[PDB]
Amino acid sequence: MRHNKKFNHLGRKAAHRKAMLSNMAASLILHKRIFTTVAKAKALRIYVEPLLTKTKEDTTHSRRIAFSYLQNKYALKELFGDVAAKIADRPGGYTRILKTGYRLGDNAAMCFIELVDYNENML
Amino acid sequence: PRSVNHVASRAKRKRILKLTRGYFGARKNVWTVAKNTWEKGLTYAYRDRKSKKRNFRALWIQRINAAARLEGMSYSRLMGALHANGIEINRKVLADLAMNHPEAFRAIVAKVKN
Amino acid sequence: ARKHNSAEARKEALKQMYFAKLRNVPTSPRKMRLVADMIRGMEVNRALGVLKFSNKEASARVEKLLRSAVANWEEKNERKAEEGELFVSRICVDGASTLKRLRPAPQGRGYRIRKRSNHVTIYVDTLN
Amino acid sequence: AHPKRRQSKTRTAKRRTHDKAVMPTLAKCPNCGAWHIYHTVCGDCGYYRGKLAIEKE
RNA sequence: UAAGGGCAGACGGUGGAUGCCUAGGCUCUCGGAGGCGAAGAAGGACGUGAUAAGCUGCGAAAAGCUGCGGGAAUCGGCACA
RNA sequence: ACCGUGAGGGAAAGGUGAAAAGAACCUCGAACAGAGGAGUGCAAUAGACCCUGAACCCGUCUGCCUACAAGCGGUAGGAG
RNA sequence: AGGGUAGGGGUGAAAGGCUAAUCAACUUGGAGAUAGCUCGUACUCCCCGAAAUGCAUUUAGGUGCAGCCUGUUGGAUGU
RNA sequence: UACCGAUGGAGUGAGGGCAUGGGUGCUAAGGUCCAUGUCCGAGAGGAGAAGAAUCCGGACCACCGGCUAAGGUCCCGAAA
RNA sequence: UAUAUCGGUAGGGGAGCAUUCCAGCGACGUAGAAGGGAAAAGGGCGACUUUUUCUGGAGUUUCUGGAAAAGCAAAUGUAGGUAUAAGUAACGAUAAAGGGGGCGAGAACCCCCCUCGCCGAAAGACCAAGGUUUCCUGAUCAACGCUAAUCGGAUCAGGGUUAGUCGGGGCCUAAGGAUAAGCCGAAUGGCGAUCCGAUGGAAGAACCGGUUAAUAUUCCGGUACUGAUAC
RNA sequence: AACCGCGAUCUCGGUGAAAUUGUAGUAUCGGUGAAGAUGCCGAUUACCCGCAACGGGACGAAAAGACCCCGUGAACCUUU
RNA sequence: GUGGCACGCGAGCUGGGUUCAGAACGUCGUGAGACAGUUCGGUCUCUAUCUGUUGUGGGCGCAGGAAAUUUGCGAGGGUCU
Ligand SMILES: [K+]
Ligand SMILES: [K+]
Ligand SMILES: [K+]
Ligand SMILES: [K+]
Ligand SMILES: [K+]
Ligand SMILES: [K+]
Ligand SMILES: [K+]
Ligand SMILES: [K+]
Ligand SMILES: [Mg+2]
Ligand SMILES: [Mg+2]
Ligand SMILES: [Mg+2]
Ligand SMILES: [Mg+2]
Ligand SMILES: [Mg+2]
Ligand SMILES: [Mg+2]
Ligand SMILES: [Mg+2]
Ligand SMILES: [Mg+2]
Ligand SMILES: [Mg+2]
Ligand SMILES: [Mg+2]
Ligand SMILES: [Mg+2]
Ligand SMILES: [Mg+2]
Ligand SMILES: [Mg+2]
Ligand SMILES: [Mg+2]
Ligand SMILES: [Mg+2]
Ligand SMILES: [Mg+2]
Ligand SMILES: [Mg+2]
Ligand SMILES: [Mg+2]
Ligand SMILES: [Mg+2]
Ligand SMILES: [Mg+2]
Ligand SMILES: [Mg+2]
Ligand SMILES: [Mg+2]
Ligand SMILES: [Mg+2]
Ligand SMILES: [Mg+2]
Ligand SMILES: [Mg+2]
Ligand SMILES: [Mg+2]
Ligand SMILES: [Mg+2]
Ligand SMILES: [Mg+2]
Ligand SMILES: [Mg+2]
Ligand SMILES: [Mg+2]
Ligand SMILES: [Mg+2]
Ligand SMILES: [Mg+2]
Ligand SMILES: [Mg+2]
Ligand SMILES: [Mg+2]
Ligand SMILES: [Mg+2]
Ligand SMILES: [Mg+2]
Ligand SMILES: [Mg+2]
Ligand SMILES: [Mg+2]
Ligand SMILES: [Mg+2]
Ligand SMILES: [Mg+2]
Ligand SMILES: [Mg+2]
Ligand SMILES: [Mg+2]
Ligand SMILES: [Mg+2]
Ligand SMILES: [Mg+2]
Ligand SMILES: [Mg+2]
Ligand SMILES: [Mg+2]
Ligand SMILES: [Mg+2]
Ligand SMILES: [Mg+2]
Ligand SMILES: [Mg+2]
Ligand SMILES: [Mg+2]
Ligand SMILES: [Mg+2]
Ligand SMILES: [Mg+2]
Ligand SMILES: [Mg+2]
Ligand SMILES: [Mg+2]
Ligand SMILES: [Mg+2]
Ligand SMILES: [Mg+2]
Ligand code: NA
Ligand code: NA
Ligand code: NA
Ligand code: NA
Ligand code: NA
Ligand code: NA
Ligand code: NA
Repeated sequence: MRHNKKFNHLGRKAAHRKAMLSNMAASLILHKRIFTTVAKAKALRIYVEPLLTKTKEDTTHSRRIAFSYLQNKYALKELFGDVAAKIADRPGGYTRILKTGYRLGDNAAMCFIELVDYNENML
Repeated sequence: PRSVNHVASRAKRKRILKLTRGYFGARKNVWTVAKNTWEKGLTYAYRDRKSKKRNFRALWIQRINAAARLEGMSYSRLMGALHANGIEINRKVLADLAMNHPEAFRAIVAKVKN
Repeated sequence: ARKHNSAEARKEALKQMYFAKLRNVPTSPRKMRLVADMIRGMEVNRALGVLKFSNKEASARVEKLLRSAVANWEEKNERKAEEGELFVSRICVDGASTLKRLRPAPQGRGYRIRKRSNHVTIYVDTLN
Repeated sequence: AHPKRRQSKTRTAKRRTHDKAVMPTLAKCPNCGAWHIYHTVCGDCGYYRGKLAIEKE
């Protein structure tokens, strides 16, 4: 049974899962759109929106809290620079997941996840 | 000289396998299975040629019994009366008349109804 | 002259058939047959879409075979096919030659591995 | 552990009754006029629900 | 209503049986001959071609050198040059 | 060839066509991967694993039967 | 690392351990040893048709001779 | 109707059930050892629900003819 | 012509069919032989035999007699081929991966970058044994690689290993081995003090720096040293 | 006994064995029987085809029982 | 409580006992060895085909197509003190 257990383990030990989520979040902040598996993107969304919300408080404390998750200074600088001003005054829902197709090697369901405010065509 | 009867040896099997068409699964075409099935069937056929005579006589007797009961008699009483009167019509003809020529069966019954 | 006459009859007969063949495809005949049964009897454009987006690996080769069959039809009828005009009227998958390999097993035993191939035949025709 | 008998062709085929390839869920996208998988990005034009999602140069 | 299945026919697939074929064996007959080697044998190694040599031939004169006799138009060995 | 330290043990494997005339060129396809043509040839369903091309085994099509039925699967009757 | 001991022979702080995945060795030959034991033995139709007892046997699941079958012949006698 | 002579070829020399007369055993055994018949062995067909030798009966082949045996005649299942 | 008879295991007797080849006599065949598929008919009875048609494309056959490598359903029988279990077990250490670009017809896996993780008296760097071209490059992705592959210790071709000083050998002997003079012994031979034989002893003798896709104390620039040889 | 983590497991894409195998449309009960029946008899129950899970039966699989006896079989060991 | 179910149940477990190669004691035997005996140590293999059982689906049927709510032919559970 897994009644009301609300996060995906993603076939990994806990430390590996946390490291993978951190790497994905840095990649998504640096390049505004990434291509992944659907399950990984759905897990990343829950991981990464609180981190983007934390930029609404422009403080050293919030910067340090965000760095404790990221551990990447380039990603932190970009996030508290351009990404913050872009996602300012948006009440949640900063990301979007769209399904694309299937891989050749293992038939994995593929998608892209992107920051919403960097897709001008979708507004 | 060296003699191997390849063609005759294969032709024997092919002739027998033409006879096992219609069987179920491997029994139609696998040869050891098929040849086994076909011989048991031949023993059955010998037995059933004998049993067919008993089966058809039983069918005739049942039809004669029904027609005699329609006329008012039973089979045993009717056949006793026919034998006493010396009528030699066999059960095959009597059953045929009972099924298809009821007036003729009725006249036969009326002959010995006394 | 006997075989020449028989060959001439067969050559005349082939002019009215529109088909393509794939021979010695190094993959499982059973797995290929799944795809064949999926697309048997289906209109050609829908079949091309189905094969393009199918989740089986064999569909990729079946799609190119189907395109070749449509091209053969077009050449033999001397005109381009229209929309919804052609359909997959026949398709079959046969087994072909097997490569035999040896794989080691515990305690010094060796087991045989079969790498199977298949043939595929596709006939197209009009929905008349 | 071990099969007492080989299975007949009939028994094997009866078990294989439920072995089938799955049809993909295909939508038409009447604008571009070609097939794509429902609830995915139309890979040719790069559109999705009438909006350019992926731009290809 | 056939998801599938059974039987028959037709037509294919696989596989390589059968039939036909073969100088490769087997058993002999007749007539010879019955050894090779320190003038270095049998059996090998390495080489040798216009082009890599797997066989064949040959041995730094290396698919060959000389003479006599025979013969008369192609030849430069075999593995589809 | 392969196997074994060694002495030693020890396989499988023949056939296009009369003649390579062994398929110029076209089509689908990234590709001869493969095929459909054209052409050669008495014949290519003789296309290189190539004479003939059986069985087991594997498919497709057509006809009939089959989802209330229980044992060597045939045999003898018998509608549609 | 090199060397030596070789088949009932070697070697054994002794377990019948080890002696090339083999130990109350391997290869080739005598050799197609022997096996009163087990298994197997392939086209057709026709006629006839047993025995599982006695005697002997280092014999007892083997065999010899009677008994009982069959073919061909000559005699009368069998029930 | 095939009993003896002489000759050619054998196989068998693990038997079993039933009835009868006995030994042994416990007047046990689908036990065991002899004797006299019989059947299975090497024997199909019928009745007994289904049973190697209990009851009837010895199958050249065919028949969609008839009479019977043991045993049966309300239905399954032939016949009151 | 009648009568009688005709169940059968071990087993005895009789009469036949097919197969390969031979002799004699007849025949057939590119206007289609053998073989293979289908169909029909026949036989006191049967083993089997005729005929038609398709495939096939070159040999076959009747009768009489002769001779045998003269007939398969089972031997946990043998070879080859193909099934069933089954699209099942499994894909070989639970050190672990994520993203962005590149190339490509095709990318989870190839190349580059960033991040993450594992070893670190090793899972880093060397010598020897053993292997023997696996090294580097260009083409190739059929087979091999437990998936795919544009990649590879894979296939094909080309290239690549440079010494007076490093290692070995040349020199010496150990165990042991082969022998001389001799000894022993049916034969083949067995022993037996100089020679062979490293795993040991001598070797006559350097380093620094640079350079290749692939070699370097070997090539080059310096700096040195050692052995023989002609004054 | 409860709960937790990863690997295996389950589902999907790719590759793809083995032991075993007379043919099978392979139900239950009690009888019967070479004496312990999926397959015989009489009843009973049961629409056709999968998947996951467990091991009661198929005298389940494997190795021509090593115990026991037998063969005028064999080897090795002991000894007046 | 007493019994049956291969003294129920090892393709379900175990391995204390029992069947095996080592060793020791008592006893017997000239000895090799042996036992109405004792003692310490001593590998428990198999991926479930059919049937069976526990769950869970697909197909068709039920007068043509359906969404709901239901009766109960029957089956199983419950039954202690
Ligand atoms: K040909
Ligand atoms: K020819
Ligand atoms: K064929
Ligand atoms: K039937
Ligand atoms: K005696
Ligand atoms: K007796
Ligand atoms: K011939
Ligand atoms: K066996
Ligand atoms: Mg897991
Ligand atoms: Mg009668
Ligand atoms: Mg493959
Ligand atoms: Mg795919
Ligand atoms: Mg090994
Ligand atoms: Mg399935
Ligand atoms: Mg059908
Ligand atoms: Mg065929
Ligand atoms: Mg010279
Ligand atoms: Mg290719
Ligand atoms: Mg042909
Ligand atoms: Mg051919
Ligand atoms: Mg009912
Ligand atoms: Mg029905
Ligand atoms: Mg001992
Ligand atoms: Mg050993
Ligand atoms: Mg001898
Ligand atoms: Mg022998
Ligand atoms: Mg003897
Ligand atoms: Mg007789
Ligand atoms: Mg005798
Ligand atoms: Mg005796
Ligand atoms: Mg006796
Ligand atoms: Mg008795
Ligand atoms: Mg007997
Ligand atoms: Mg008798
Ligand atoms: Mg009467
Ligand atoms: Mg009645
Ligand atoms: Mg008689
Ligand atoms: Mg007889
Ligand atoms: Mg012809
Ligand atoms: Mg023979
Ligand atoms: Mg045979
Ligand atoms: Mg076996
Ligand atoms: Mg299974
Ligand atoms: Mg494994
Ligand atoms: Mg698995
Ligand atoms: Mg290392
Ligand atoms: Mg390399
Ligand atoms: Mg390259
Ligand atoms: Mg591969
Ligand atoms: Mg290379
Ligand atoms: Mg010396
Ligand atoms: Mg290097
Ligand atoms: Mg499983
Ligand atoms: Mg899978
Ligand atoms: Mg019983
Ligand atoms: Mg029962
Ligand atoms: Mg059974
Ligand atoms: Mg067993
Ligand atoms: Mg035995
Ligand atoms: Mg018990
Ligand atoms: Mg057990
Ligand atoms: Mg058990
Ligand atoms: Mg002991
Ligand atoms: Mg211990
Ligand atoms: Na069907
Ligand atoms: Na071509
Ligand atoms: Na005879
Ligand atoms: Na080294
Ligand atoms: Na070396
Ligand atoms: Na003593
Ligand atoms: Na309705």
